[PDB]
Amino acid sequence: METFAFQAEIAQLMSLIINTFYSNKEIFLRELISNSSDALDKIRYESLTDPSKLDSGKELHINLIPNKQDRTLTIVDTGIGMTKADLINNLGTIAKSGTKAFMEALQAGADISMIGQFGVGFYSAYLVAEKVTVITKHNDDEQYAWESSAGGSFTVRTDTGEPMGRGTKVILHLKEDQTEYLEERRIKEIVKKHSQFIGYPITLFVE
Ligand SMILES: O=C1c2ccccc2-c2c1cccc2-c1nc2cnccc2[nH]1
Repeated sequence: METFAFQAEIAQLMSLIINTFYSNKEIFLRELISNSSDALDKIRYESLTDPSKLDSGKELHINLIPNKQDRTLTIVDTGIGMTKADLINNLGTIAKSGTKAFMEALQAGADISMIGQFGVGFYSAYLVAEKVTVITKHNDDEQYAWESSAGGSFTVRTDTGEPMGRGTKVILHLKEDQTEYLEERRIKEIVKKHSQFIGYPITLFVE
């Protein structure tokens, strides 16, 4: 396991998301489903030029998996996935520029719910999660786990868990007071409100 320091801007945004009083937390799910939809659009479009890009799995879908025992909500997609260079380097560049634009928009009066317009909607996960684990597999790299509890740090390691084929899993280790996001009725309500027109099947698993 390798440990990395967040740069100052994204660290400040993570603190803002964790510390600011903001009741409309449910938008995290819309943001993660939108990210999954974008990752699925990316592999689908690349497959139109190279169909062998789907040799790692033809199915293009999004699954929402609650686990009350573990207190986790997992968003799984079979999208393009992320390489190690995406996790450490490329997304660090995006996190910096998107945070600077979002902070400029917030100081002006924008709402936390607009985070996805700045390309950093992933970070809305910290509205509900004390820790986020991202398991990912891109066709051109190995399976990796990125993880952070906001210490000013994150970790990256090769993942020895169940092999994924291709795509990303975002595991939300929920805060103690955010267990409503494990309830079937609550998840169904949020998906219907914010994500009813996503162009991939969204399966809400139950227990
Ligand atoms: O979906 C996203 C996402 C969306 C937008 C920005 C970053 C991420 C992101 C994501 C998933 C896994 C890791 C990162 C990530 N944030 C970083 C911050 N500083 C250094 C490396 C980093 N890598």
